[PDB]
Amino acid sequence: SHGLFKKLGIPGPTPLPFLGNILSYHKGFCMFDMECHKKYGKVWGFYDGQQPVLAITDPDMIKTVLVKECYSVFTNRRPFFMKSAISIAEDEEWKRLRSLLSPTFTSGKLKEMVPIIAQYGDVLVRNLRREAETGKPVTLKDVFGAYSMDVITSTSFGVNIDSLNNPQDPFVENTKKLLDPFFLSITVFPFLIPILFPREVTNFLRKSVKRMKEDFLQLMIDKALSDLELVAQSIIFIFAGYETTSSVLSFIMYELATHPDVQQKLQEEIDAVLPNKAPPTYDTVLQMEYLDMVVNETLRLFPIAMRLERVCKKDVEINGMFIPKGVVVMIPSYALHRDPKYWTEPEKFLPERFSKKNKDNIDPYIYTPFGSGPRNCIGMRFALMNMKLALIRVLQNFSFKPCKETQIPLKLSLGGLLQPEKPVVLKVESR
Amino acid sequence: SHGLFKKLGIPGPTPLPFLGNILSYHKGFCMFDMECHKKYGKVWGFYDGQQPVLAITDPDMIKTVLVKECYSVFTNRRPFFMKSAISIAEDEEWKRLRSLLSPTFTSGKLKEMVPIIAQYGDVLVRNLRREAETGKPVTLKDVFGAYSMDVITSTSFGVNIDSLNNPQDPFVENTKKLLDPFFLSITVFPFLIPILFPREVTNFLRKSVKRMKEDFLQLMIDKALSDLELVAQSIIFIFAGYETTSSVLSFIMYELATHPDVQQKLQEEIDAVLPNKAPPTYDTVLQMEYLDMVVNETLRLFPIAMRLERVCKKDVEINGMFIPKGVVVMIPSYALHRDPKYWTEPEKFLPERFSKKNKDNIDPYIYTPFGSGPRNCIGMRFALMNMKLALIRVLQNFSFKPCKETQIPLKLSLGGLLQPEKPVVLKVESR
Ligand code: HEM
Ligand code: HEM
Repeated sequence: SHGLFKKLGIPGPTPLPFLGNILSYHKGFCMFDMECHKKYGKVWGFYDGQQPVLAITDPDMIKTVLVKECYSVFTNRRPFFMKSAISIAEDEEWKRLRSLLSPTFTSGKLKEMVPIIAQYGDVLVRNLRREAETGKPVTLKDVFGAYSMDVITSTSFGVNIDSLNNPQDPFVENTKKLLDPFFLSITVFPFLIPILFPREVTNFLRKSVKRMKEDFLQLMIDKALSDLELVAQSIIFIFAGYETTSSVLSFIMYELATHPDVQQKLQEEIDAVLPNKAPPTYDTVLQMEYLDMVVNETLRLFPIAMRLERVCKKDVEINGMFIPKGVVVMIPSYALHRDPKYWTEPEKFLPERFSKKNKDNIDPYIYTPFGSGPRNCIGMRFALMNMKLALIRVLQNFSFKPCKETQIPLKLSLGGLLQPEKPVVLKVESR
Repeated sequence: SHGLFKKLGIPGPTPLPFLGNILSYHKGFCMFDMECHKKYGKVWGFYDGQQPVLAITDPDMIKTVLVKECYSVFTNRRPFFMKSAISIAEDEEWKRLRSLLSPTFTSGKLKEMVPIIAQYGDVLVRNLRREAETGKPVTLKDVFGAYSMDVITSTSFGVNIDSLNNPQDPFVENTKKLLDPFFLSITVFPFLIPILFPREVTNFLRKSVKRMKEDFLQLMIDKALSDLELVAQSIIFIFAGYETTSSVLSFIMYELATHPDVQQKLQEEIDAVLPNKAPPTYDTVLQMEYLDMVVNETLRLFPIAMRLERVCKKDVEINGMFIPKGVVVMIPSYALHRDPKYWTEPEKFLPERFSKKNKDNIDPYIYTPFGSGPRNCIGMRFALMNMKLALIRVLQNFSFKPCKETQIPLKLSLGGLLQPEKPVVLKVESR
C-alpha cells in the first residue's frame, strides 16, 4: 500500500518496500517530524512499515481530528489482557473505561491527594539534603525517579514506602520490574503482533487488588469493573506517573539551572506565596502563576509523548481532504511546539510565552503537551500537581547549578522515549 | 480466554489450551454442530483455537442477531487486497459495497440474464447427450462444473466459451486456477494471519477489467468503485457461482435419482409448463412450484454454507443473555435444518415440506440456506434461477438413475466444504 499517498496526491518521503520510512528514524522520531514539517509543509504521509501515517499540522484539521470527529471517525489509537487498558481500549469500551475513571481524576479527588504526595516531597528533600551536604552534584533521575515511584504507588495503592532508602520492600522491587528493538521491529513488522509484561507481575498486583478488594483502586471501584480491568488501569497509571514525572522533572530542573534568573524568580514566587518554607497546599499551588509558566514552558520544549495519534475508522473528508479508513492520523506535537510559524525563537526557553498577557495568543491545538479532545490525557491535573508540589518543596530548600558533568547543551535520547541523552546531573546547594 | 464461557455460565465442550475445540472437527464441522445441539441444547460455546464462538439456535435470538441488531452489534463476519470483497468488507465499507451491488442482483437484472444462461443449459444437454449415448453413467461434477464455470464467466464477463469442449481457452484455464490445512491451522493459529491467490490471476482479471473499463462489471460500474474493488467482487462471484452451483446440482440430482417418484413428478411439471421441450424463461421458471419445492428441500438437507457467523462488535445483551464483544455468534444452519424439534423425519427427502400448504409452518430463521437479514446471500435469486434453468433443460431431456458406482447412502465430505464424499455418478437415459 506504499502507493497510497501518491495516489492521494499527498507528499512525503519515499517509502521503501516493507520498511516504509522507518530508516528515517535514525535521527529520532522527533527530528524526522521536524525535517518533515520543514520540507513537505502542512500535511505529509509516511509509512511505518506498511502502515500509512498521515501527519497534520493545521489547527482546524487538528481540532477536527481530536475534538469534532472524535467519536465518529478518530476514536482510537493504533493497537500495535492489557486490551482493557484505557489508553488501548476502543470505542464503546474505551468510553466505558473513561466514564468510570473520569471522577477518579476530578480536581476534587486531587485536592484530597495533596497531603499524601506532599509528604513524599518532604522525603525528596531529605534525600536531596543527604547529597547536597556531601557538597557535590546529583543524578536527578535517581532522586526524581525515587520520588515519582514513591508517589505513584501510594496514590494507586496506599503503601507508604521510601524507594531510595528501602532497597527491596517487596512492593518496591516488583514495581521496579518494568523494563525500542520491539517498537521498530513492530513498526515495520506489526504482523507478528498476533504471536506474542511478566506474568509474575500481573499476579502480585491482581493478588494485591485483594487487599483492596476487601487509593485509585477504591475510587475506581467507586458492565462490572473486572478486577483485571482494574489491573490494566493501574499499570497504565504506574507507567504514566513514573517515567513521565521523573523525565519532566529532570527537564525542568535542567532549564532552571541553565536559567538561574528563572529559577531564583521562581524561588521568589514560592517564598511569597509560601513564606518560610510553608507546606504547599492545593489552593496555594494554583496561585503560583510563574510556576505554571515554568511548567508549561518546559512541556512546550519537551512534550514527552512527542506525537498524538488517531486511527481513521471510516473513509471521511475533513476540512477538504480525504482520509481513507485505517490511516493513522498523527499530530507531531514536538515539531509543532518548535515551529517558527507559531513560536518566537522556538529553541529558546522563555516562560513568558504563557504569561497572562501572551497566553491568549497560543492556539490550544498547536500546543498539545497533554493532547486535546475527549481522549486527551486523563491524568493531566494530577501530573501537573505532582510535579508542581515537588518543585515547590525542592526550590523552597535548594538552588540548582550546572557542573562539569552537566551536559550542556542537553542532547535528547535517540530512541523512542523522550529523555535526556545523558542523565541530568546538577550541583545542589542548600539555600 | 478459555475460561470465558464457564465464566458466563454457558455450557460447551471443554476447550483444550491453544487448540480450543478443533479436535472435535474430525467428525466434520456439521456433525460437531449436531452433536453439540443434542447435548448442550439451545446455546453453547466453543473455542476455535483461542477464538470463542457462541452457537445460538433460538429463532428469536437468531432474528436478533441477523436482522434486528445487525447494523449495531453484529455487522461483520470474522476476518480470519481482498479486504475489499463484499463478504469480508466491514461496517460502512460493506454497506457501501452492498448498496452498489444491490441493483446488480435485482429480480430485474436477472430476467435479462435468462437468455444468456439458458444457452449454457443447451450446452449441458449436448455434453450430457454425448455421455448418455455412450450408454453409461456420468460424473455429475464434471458436466455440472463445466456448466457452472461456463455460466459464471459469461455472466460476470460476457465471454462465450465451452469449458468441457474448449480445453484451454486462455480465460478458461485461468478461471480453473482457483485451488482445509490452512483453515484448521488458521482456526487454531489465526495469529499468523498477519504474515501471509496467485498474483498472476488477479492481474489477468485486473487487466481483463480493461476490456470492460472501455456483464456484472458494467452493472457494477453502473467514493469511487476502485477497479481492484471491482476485481474483489468478481472473484467472490466466481467462487460463489462455481463451487456452490455445481455442488447443489449434484445434491439435487442425487435426490432426484434416489427418488424417481419426485423426479418423474418434476418432469411432469416441466412438461406441462414447458410443453415439448419448450425453452425455459424467467416467468416460466417462477411458475414451477414443485421445482421450487425440490430445490428448497435439497437446500434444507444440504445448506452448502453450513454455518452463518456474526462478530459481536460491542458488549450487548440480546433476548436476555450477555454477549461480550469479539465473540463470534454462529447459527448452525446444517444442524438446525436437521432438527427433529422443527422438522418431521429430518433425514428424509420430502419436498412436500415446502408445499403452499406447509410452507407457512416453517420458521424463516430456522431455515436459512441463504441466511437472512441485510447481510444474507446477495446472489440468492441468481443462484436459484441458475440452478432451476439447468434442471429444467436437463429433465426436459433426460431421466437419471443410480448405478453400481452410485454411493448410496450419499456420504458427506469430512473436510470444510459441503460436497459429496464420493462424486455423484448416475446413469443417464434419454427420455
Ligand atoms: C507530565 C506528565 C504527562 C504528560 C506530558 C502526559 C501526556 C499525555 C498525552 C500527550 C496523552 C495523549 C492524549 C491524546 O492523544 O490526545 C496522554 C494520554 C493519557 N494519559 Fe498522560 N501524561 C502525563 C502523565 C500522566 C499521568 C500521571 C497519568 C495517570 C496516572 C496519565 C494518564 C493518561 C491516560 C489514561 C491517557 C489515555 C487517555 C485515553 O486514552 O482516553 N498521564 N497523556
Ligand atoms: C445455491 C448457491 C448458494 C448458496 C446456498 C448461498 C448461500 C449463502 C449464505 C448462507 C450466505 C451468508 C449469509 C449470512 O451470513 O446471513 C451467503 C452470502 C453471500 N452470497 Fe451466496 N450462496 C449461493 C450462491 C451465490 C452466488 C451465485 C452468489 C453471487 C454470484 C452469491 C453471493 C453471496 C454474497 C456476495 C454473499 C455475502 C453478502 C454480504 O456479505 O453482504 N452466493 N450466501
